[PDB]
Amino acid sequence: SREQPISFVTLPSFNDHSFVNITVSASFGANLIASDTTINGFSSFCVDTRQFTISLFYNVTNVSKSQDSNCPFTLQSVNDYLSFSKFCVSTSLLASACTIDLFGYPESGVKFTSLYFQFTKGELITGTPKPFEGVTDVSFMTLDVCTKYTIYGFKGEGIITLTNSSFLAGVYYTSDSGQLLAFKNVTSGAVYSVTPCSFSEQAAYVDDDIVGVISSLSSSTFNSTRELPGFFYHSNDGSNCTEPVLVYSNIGVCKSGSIGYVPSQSGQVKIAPTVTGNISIPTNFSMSIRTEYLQLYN
Amino acid sequence: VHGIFVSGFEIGISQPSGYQLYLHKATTARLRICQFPSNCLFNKAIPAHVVGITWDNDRVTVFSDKIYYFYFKNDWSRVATAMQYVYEPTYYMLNVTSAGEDGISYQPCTANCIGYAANVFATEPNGHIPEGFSFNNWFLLSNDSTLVHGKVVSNQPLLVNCLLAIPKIYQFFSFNQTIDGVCNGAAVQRAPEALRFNINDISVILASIVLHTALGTNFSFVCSNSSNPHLATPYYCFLKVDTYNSTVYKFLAVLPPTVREIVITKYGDVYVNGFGYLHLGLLDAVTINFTGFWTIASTNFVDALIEVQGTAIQRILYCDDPVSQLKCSQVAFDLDDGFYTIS
Amino acid sequence: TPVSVDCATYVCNGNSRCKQLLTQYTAACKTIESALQLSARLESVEVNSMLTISDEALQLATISSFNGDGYNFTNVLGVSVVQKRSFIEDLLFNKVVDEDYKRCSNGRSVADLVCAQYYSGVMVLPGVVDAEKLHMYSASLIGGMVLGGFTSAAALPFSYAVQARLNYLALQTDVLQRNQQLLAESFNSAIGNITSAFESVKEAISQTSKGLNTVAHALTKVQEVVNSQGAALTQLTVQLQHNFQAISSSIDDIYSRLDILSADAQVDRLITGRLSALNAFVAQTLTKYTEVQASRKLAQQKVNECVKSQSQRYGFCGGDGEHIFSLVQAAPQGLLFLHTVLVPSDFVDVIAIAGLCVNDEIALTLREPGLVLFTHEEYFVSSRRMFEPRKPTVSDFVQIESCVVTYVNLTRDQLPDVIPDYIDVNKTLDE
Amino acid sequence: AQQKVNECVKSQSQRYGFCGGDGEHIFSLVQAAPQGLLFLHTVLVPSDFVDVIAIAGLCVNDEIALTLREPGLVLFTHEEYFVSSRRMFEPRKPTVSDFVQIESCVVTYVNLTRDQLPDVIPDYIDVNKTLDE
Amino acid sequence: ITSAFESVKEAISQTSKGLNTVAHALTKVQEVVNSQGAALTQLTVQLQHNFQA
Amino acid sequence: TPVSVDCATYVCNGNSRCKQLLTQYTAACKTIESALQLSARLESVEVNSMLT
Ligand SMILES: *[C@@H]1O[C@H](CO)[C@@H](O[C@@H]2O[C@H](CO)[C@@H](O[C@@H]3O[C@H](CO[C@H]4O[C@H](CO[C@H]5O[C@H](CO)[C@@H](O)[C@H](O)[C@@H]5O)[C@@H](O)[C@H](O)[C@@H]4O[C@@H]4O[C@H](CO)[C@@H](O)[C@H](O)[C@H]4NC(C)=O)[C@@H](O)[C@H](O[C@H]4O[C@H](CO)[C@@H](O)[C@H](O)[C@@H]4O[C@H]4O[C@H](CO)[C@@H](O)[C@H](O)[C@@H]4O)[C@@H]3O)[C@H](O)[C@H]2NC(C)=O)[C@H](O)[C@H]1NC(C)=O
Ligand SMILES: *[C@@H]1O[C@H](CO)[C@@H](O[C@@H]2O[C@H](CO)[C@@H](O[C@@H]3O[C@H](CO)[C@@H](O)[C@H](O)[C@@H]3O)[C@H](O)[C@H]2NC(C)=O)[C@H](O)[C@H]1NC(C)=O
Ligand SMILES: *[C@@H]1O[C@H](CO)[C@@H](O[C@@H]2O[C@H](CO)[C@@H](O)[C@H](O)[C@H]2NC(C)=O)[C@H](O)[C@H]1NC(C)=O
Ligand SMILES: *[C@@H]1O[C@H](CO)[C@@H](O[C@@H]2O[C@H](CO)[C@@H](O)[C@H](O)[C@H]2NC(C)=O)[C@H](O)[C@H]1NC(C)=O
Ligand SMILES: *[C@@H]1O[C@H](CO)[C@@H](O[C@@H]2O[C@H](CO)[C@@H](O)[C@H](O)[C@H]2NC(C)=O)[C@H](O)[C@H]1NC(C)=O
Ligand SMILES: *[C@@H]1O[C@H](CO)[C@@H](O[C@@H]2O[C@H](CO)[C@@H](O)[C@H](O)[C@H]2NC(C)=O)[C@H](O)[C@H]1NC(C)=O
Ligand SMILES: *[C@@H]1O[C@H](CO)[C@@H](O[C@@H]2O[C@H](CO)[C@@H](O)[C@H](O)[C@H]2NC(C)=O)[C@H](O)[C@H]1NC(C)=O
Ligand SMILES: *[C@@H]1O[C@H](CO)[C@@H](O[C@@H]2O[C@H](CO)[C@@H](O)[C@H](O)[C@H]2NC(C)=O)[C@H](O)[C@H]1NC(C)=O
Ligand SMILES: *[C@@H]1O[C@H](CO)[C@@H](O[C@@H]2O[C@H](CO)[C@@H](O)[C@H](O)[C@H]2NC(C)=O)[C@H](O)[C@H]1NC(C)=O
Ligand SMILES: *[C@@H]1O[C@H](CO)[C@@H](O[C@@H]2O[C@H](CO)[C@@H](O)[C@H](O)[C@H]2NC(C)=O)[C@H](O)[C@H]1NC(C)=O
Ligand SMILES: *[C@@H]1O[C@H](CO)[C@@H](O[C@@H]2O[C@H](CO)[C@@H](O)[C@H](O)[C@H]2NC(C)=O)[C@H](O)[C@H]1NC(C)=O
Ligand SMILES: *[C@@H]1O[C@H](CO)[C@@H](O[C@@H]2O[C@H](CO)[C@@H](O)[C@H](O)[C@H]2NC(C)=O)[C@H](O)[C@H]1NC(C)=O
Ligand SMILES: CCCCCC/C=C\CCCCCCCC(=O)O
Ligand SMILES: CCCCCC/C=C\CCCCCCCC(=O)O
Ligand SMILES: *[C@@H]1O[C@H](CO)[C@@H](O)[C@H](O)[C@H]1NC(C)=O
Ligand SMILES: *[C@@H]1O[C@H](CO)[C@@H](O)[C@H](O)[C@H]1NC(C)=O
Ligand SMILES: *[C@@H]1O[C@H](CO)[C@@H](O)[C@H](O)[C@H]1NC(C)=O
Ligand SMILES: *[C@@H]1O[C@H](CO)[C@@H](O)[C@H](O)[C@H]1NC(C)=O
Ligand SMILES: *[C@@H]1O[C@H](CO)[C@@H](O)[C@H](O)[C@H]1NC(C)=O
Ligand SMILES: *[C@@H]1O[C@H](CO)[C@@H](O)[C@H](O)[C@H]1NC(C)=O
Repeated sequence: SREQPISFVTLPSFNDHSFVNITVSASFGANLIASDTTINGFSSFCVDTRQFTISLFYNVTNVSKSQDSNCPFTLQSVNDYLSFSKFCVSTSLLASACTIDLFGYPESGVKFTSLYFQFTKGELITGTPKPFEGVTDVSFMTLDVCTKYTIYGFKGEGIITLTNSSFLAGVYYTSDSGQLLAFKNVTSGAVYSVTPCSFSEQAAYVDDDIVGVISSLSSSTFNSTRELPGFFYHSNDGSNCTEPVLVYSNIGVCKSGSIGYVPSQSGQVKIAPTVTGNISIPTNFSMSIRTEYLQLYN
Repeated sequence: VHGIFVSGFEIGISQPSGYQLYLHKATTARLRICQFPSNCLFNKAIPAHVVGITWDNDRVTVFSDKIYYFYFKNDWSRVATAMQYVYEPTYYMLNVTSAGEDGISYQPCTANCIGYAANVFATEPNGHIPEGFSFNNWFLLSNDSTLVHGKVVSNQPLLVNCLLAIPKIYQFFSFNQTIDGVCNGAAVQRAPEALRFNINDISVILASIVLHTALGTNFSFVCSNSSNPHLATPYYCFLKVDTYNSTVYKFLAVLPPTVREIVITKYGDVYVNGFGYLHLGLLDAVTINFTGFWTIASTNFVDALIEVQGTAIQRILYCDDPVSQLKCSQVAFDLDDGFYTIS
Repeated sequence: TPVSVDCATYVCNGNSRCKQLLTQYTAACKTIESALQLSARLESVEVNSMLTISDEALQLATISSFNGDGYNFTNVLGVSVVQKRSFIEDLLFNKVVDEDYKRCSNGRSVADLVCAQYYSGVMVLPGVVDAEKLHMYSASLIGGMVLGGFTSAAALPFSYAVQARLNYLALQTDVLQRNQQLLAESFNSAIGNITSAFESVKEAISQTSKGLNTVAHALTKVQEVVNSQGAALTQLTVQLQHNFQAISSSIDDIYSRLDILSADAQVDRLITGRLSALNAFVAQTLTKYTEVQASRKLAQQKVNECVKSQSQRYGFCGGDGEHIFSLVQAAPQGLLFLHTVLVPSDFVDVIAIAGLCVNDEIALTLREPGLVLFTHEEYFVSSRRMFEPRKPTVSDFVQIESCVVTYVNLTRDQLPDVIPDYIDVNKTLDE
Repeated sequence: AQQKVNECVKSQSQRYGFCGGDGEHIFSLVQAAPQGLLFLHTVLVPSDFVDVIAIAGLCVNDEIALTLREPGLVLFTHEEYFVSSRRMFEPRKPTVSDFVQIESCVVTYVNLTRDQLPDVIPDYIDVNKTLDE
Repeated sequence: ITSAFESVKEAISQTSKGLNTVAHALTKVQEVVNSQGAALTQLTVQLQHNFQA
Repeated sequence: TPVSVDCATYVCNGNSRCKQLLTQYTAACKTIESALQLSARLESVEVNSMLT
């Protein structure tokens, strides 16, 4: 089936934001004369606030710039609501850390700096794109519409609706496939249910066109919709189907797209042997030829 | 009649698609919980000589010598066969010091009877939580996700060394030694791997919990409602990180309206309502200080088979006994007749 | 029950960049989907083509239209009320056991397993045959046993249907019609034992009793067929969890964390892994359809040979006994057959006569190899299958040119006391 | 396929429904096909039925019960007494060699006398009457 | 039958394309032939695969 | 001839830490063992039932 609103859910928090200002100073192209990279003035910095933003600034005299990243995230993507339980950045080597290499091409390129990222996963620290202002509750979402979301670390698109279910444990619930199915709003206790923005459906193709659609949605571009037990059927013909073209089980679809049920197939009546009374004896026989194919070899 | 007791004789309990119960004895009973007209969930003989069956919610309890617990979504309203037909529950406080039939008392229960009964149990000699316990505020501890429904075999801090009922602290709980206090029922002389706190009224603590790390940093939970002399620049909780040369306050969370359980492990994981919210470094001890809990228990991590319904815990089987170890491997509380592979 | 899987949704679950990458593998998706759509179409055609229904016969299978006589059939026949399942059919379906997808698009509830599989692109189709159609089919086959002809006032009394079947095994000479009552009573006991076997068989069943062609065996088989039905669906679904050497198992995760080209590279790893999972699913699914077709072909042979007709193949219907008639009941995913077979309780010990010789001129033997001449229990003939004696007649014997040492030495004046209808015409004419 | 050739092509199957399905088998033809064989099964299908009343058997003068020897042959009076295979309405009059004697009569047998027998079974001869008269 | 083998699809009903019919048998023959090389191409395509080299 | 395989021994050959890790996959082991134990039981019943 067939500009998304952005939704974002974390464990409840208020605006608590700090910046990680990474400044790369350099002068050249005859390579470098000098360079120096600092993070908030310091040689290293760790985040101690619930939200943070990384902002990379260049102060380079002569230059094209780019990054080579061995991390799960880039310096720009780290600010798209990714969540961590711990997060430290250093120009020095940290144990168990990934590296982002910052290069310049001055017009004979050079490496300006190596940023080492030491982190662990969880909900406490979130790389939001900016500070929040006038915000008592950082989390937000738009309901009953297709939205792009980041919920408790899960990203994707879907429709978030409110359910009447209630659970006493944890924060979120998932499928066997690892997808988010539902999540809890910790402050209110409400549980929300998340569905895909599009669904699989079966189309009836006859001749050269789509004659109708069997689906889970009541909304389509067809002008006639019927509700069948277990599915909806879209067509441009809502009448009884008497001459099916496509058949599955007892469901038949006519070339006009009308849909109806296919009656049980009748067949040959055989007569029971009888010792006494009213019986019928077959006559006026004619030949009929049946066709069967059996494979003999491969 | 929720409860029917008796002092051939028979008991018949009914609502047709589900199970209905029949029991018959004469002066051992045959108990049959089956899809009776006008197969079986249970069909066996039970020792017998009062005798009675009580059913509420989705549990049926059979009282005939050993108390048997059957877990099933039953729907019963009337019962047919001196007899006692019981439609209203009661409560008794039992004082057992004697470890035999000569219980000291069955005193009428006068206060907080529902809560006490739901949260307080005596520990068995092997550290097991006795069958029939409701696990009212007990949660499975999961860092991510929640098992809403199904049967799981998992390693959880469910083995009880010591349970302190209705504690009064006015106490240092070490992870290297046993916990001081008077244990309810059996006790095991082992240090905890985890401390499980079953909360009655959180305002008692909000009105002190300190995690003492291995390297000497003291982590204190500080919560406040509309008062922030040192916190500024509904309760909000901050983690005071107190080291020898520095004290800072890290904001952790807005306090959830209801907190039923907090579990603090030796490895530092802190779980509130089963979500593994904060992981710290290794802990040596937890200090509790207040003038609030139903229970505090010292537990250890064991493999167990847990049935989960609506995220709630029921029917925990411990994988210690060889029979139980087989049941854990087949992920089933009941295993049919057959040959099974064991080592 | 057929399954159909949307390749793109399974592999690229709504991510449009992923779908653009997937395009280079479109042929794989076409192959996967074609195999599942065509196989489902074929199963639909063959099952519905096979299960035809006779209206003349269906009408004779109700409690009131089926004129059982002695023989009970209450727990076999359907229930007029619109018509419902028979008692035995109801026990089997309730003991062991189409999806609604209109709800999966609503949100409002937390998705269950079916909706979660649906969201992933896996659709479980409606059954090719409804349970009510299996019921009407079975009712037609039973009602047909009493369809002795058309336009008649009433269904053939069941006992006449039985007497005709008995005559085919052996001509009956005991025509007192008491034997029909005795057989009806054993029939009714057998139905009662089956009906009861379906209700807590495990309370007292021996190794002999739970073996082949028994209720416990057949019932166990029905449960295994039903219990394993979703086994492949959950392997396909679980594999979506798998991280095929990427930052995340989630495509949206990868594109939202890495730059586009690095993300492309990892999404392609996930695509290959997901296409592999689909191919494994299809291979398992197609294999299962083949096994079921083999069972379906046998079921069709059993209906045509054990239900609509009386098999002459020893051991085919029921096994180890003489077949009279079989009944069919609807069952989860198929049909259950009740084979009514005669078993002897006693044997009559007689001495067989190879043949007769008359006055050293004529050797007389029986024409039919299945008929035996004997003197114990006067000369009589009976089918070798049942001790149903009658005296021999002239039309029973043929002339053989030579005698053997095993033939009885008779004269012409004794012949008439061996074969009562034998006439020596010359003596009657001369004397 | 081998069973079909041996049973439907080289011989006439007695198994209802094996060859063709739902009808009376006469003969089958085989044609070559890609990777195997295609069978053409020629089967008879009735167009009409003849409605008759079946006779369970005859009794003669309360002494002899006469029934047909072959279970697949049916005695009837509609469409004079005739016999035909239950499979096809191909009547002929019955003969002596069609019947056997049964010790007992039932309520469903026709009550005949010896002077009527010959008009039921044309080849029946009462030898004593021919000899005495 | 002879005619059924030549454009059966122009006017064939659900009853007529079921078991023991020309359309069914003919469809089966095509499926047997069309799938004949299906395994050969999986074996051949896998030669393309780079097993971490 | 039927075969039966001890899932834990095959996967974790006596190592107790491995078995603790294996526990999260207990359902896989139950599935593997059940299929082999039940299939062996069925072949035993049908062959011995048939060969009277
Ligand atoms: C949410 O995520 C959390 C984070 O992953 C999960 O936390 C994990 O939980 C499990 C289960 O409890 C922990 O497993 C346990 O690990 C214990 C020790 O591991 C540290 O120390 C080891 C060195 O000493 C141990 O091992 C040696 C042999 O190597 C033995 O000789 C010693 O006696 C001792 O047992 C070391 O090898 C490990 O690498 C590890 O080091 C730590 O690494 C982290 C990484 O950053 C580092 O930060 C730490 O500082 C570092 N530690 C140090 C000291 O430097 C281990 O002892 C446990 O085995 C015992 O206990 C378990 C039950 O918990 C029993 O099953 C065992 O049989 C054994 O029992 C013994 O001790 C019991 C304790 O009282 C006692 O009662 C018994 O009688 C018996 O004597 C166990 O394997 C895991 O450590 C932990 N993760 C981390 C990294 O902390 C949560 O589970 C998860 N929550 C959920 C469920 O959702
Ligand atoms: C999870 O549920 C909670 C609780 O309902 C939601 O928080 C609620 O958010 C609304 C909208 O911002 C708040 O209303 C506001 O009140 C302030 C005054 O306090 C007013 O100035 C604003 O104009 C607005 O009306 C409401 O106070 C707040 N409730 C509580 C107790 O937190 C929350 O929005 C939900 N989570 C997400 C994803 O937003
Ligand atoms: C990092 O850079 C940010 C800019 O993104 C600095 O924040 C600015 O601070 C100046 C101080 O006069 C204000 O005028 C701006 O309004 C601020 N901008 C924003 C977007 O906040 C911040 O000072 C730097 N942080 C550190 C730690 O050096
Ligand atoms: C860009 O880098 C230059 C150095 O190349 C910085 O200039 C220095 O500023 C520091 C701090 O005030 C002084 O101590 C040095 O004397 C300056 N060096 C020079 C070359 O004059 C400059 O501050 C940087 N600009 C930004 C945007 O930070
Ligand atoms: C849906 O739209 C179709 C057109 O695509 C409608 O069919 C037309 O009906 C009008 C009625 O006045 C006729 O005049 C036209 O000749 C029809 N067009 C076609 C397809 O030939 C159809 O009526 C609509 N479906 C429903 C719900 O009726
Ligand atoms: C398809 O045909 C069915 C059968 O006639 C229609 O169902 C009937 O709907 C009428 C409405 O006037 C009812 O009175 C009957 O009781 C229904 N019959 C039954 C039992 O199905 C159906 O309306 C037709 N579908 C469409 C939309 O054309
Ligand atoms: C963390 O708290 C503990 C417990 O109070 C402190 O340990 C105490 O240290 C004082 C120092 O005068 C001793 O008198 C007590 O005997 C100690 N008590 C215990 C039980 O150890 C410890 O100093 C604190 N750590 C920090 C960072 O201040
Ligand atoms: C034929 O079978 C029916 C059905 O089992 C028998 O009717 C049952 O009779 C019993 C007598 O105890 C009743 O309890 C059941 O309620 C009846 N069932 C139904 C549905 O009728 C009947 O007895 C049998 N008759 C013969 C002649 O055996
Ligand atoms: C077939 O059954 C008949 C009837 O039951 C058996 O005849 C019985 O024989 C026993 C021998 O102990 C006598 O006690 C009964 O009185 C007989 N019953 C009657 C009234 O006939 C007969 O034995 C069986 N046939 C064979 C071959 O044994
Ligand atoms: C029935 O007649 C046969 C044929 O004459 C007898 O068998 C013969 O017995 C004599 C005895 O001297 C032999 O010489 C012949 O060789 C035998 N002939 C055959 C056919 O082998 C037989 O003895 C007679 N049986 C009875 C019961 O009287
Ligand atoms: C078998 O076929 C014959 C021959 O067609 C049928 O006899 C015909 O009966 C119809 C009745 O409407 C007459 O109109 C024709 O004149 C008859 N044809 C002739 C010349 O016989 C006969 O009806 C069929 N048999 C049965 C049992 O109906
Ligand atoms: C044919 O003869 C039989 C046998 O005599 C008749 O059936 C008998 O009818 C009388 C009427 O009083 C009953 O007393 C007997 O019990 C019956 N005997 C049997 C065998 O049940 C029958 O009526 C005669 N039928 C015709 C067509 O005349
Ligand atoms: C005295 C401090 C005890 C209470 C500490 C509260 C801990 C943080 C509160 C937020 C918890 C959010 C994650 C778990 C909440 C939940 O699952 O309902
Ligand atoms: C060391 C063990 C040797 C194994 C010998 C096996 C002999 C007995 C068979 C036990 C397994 C039978 C398969 C399961 C049958 C059942 O479920 O009843
Ligand atoms: C409440 O949620 C349950 C979940 O199963 C659902 O079945 C029911 O329809 C819901 N009730 C309401 C209020 O709609
Ligand atoms: C139970 O009796 C014991 C005596 O051993 C006593 O110490 C304790 O206070 C009593 N507990 C209650 C329930 O009062
Ligand atoms: C306390 O921990 C130390 C660590 O070495 C250990 O040696 C000692 O046995 C522990 N004390 C107790 C009471 O177990
Ligand atoms: C039975 O046969 C008779 C005579 O052939 C006929 O009159 C009747 O209509 C037939 N059907 C019935 C009503 O039994
Ligand atoms: C009876 O006479 C006929 C006259 O043709 C003769 O053929 C036959 O052999 C004789 N039968 C006997 C018993 O001799
Ligand atoms: C005719 O006479 C013969 C002479 O043996 C006798 O056996 C037979 O019973 C008689 N038949 C009739 C019709 O009485």
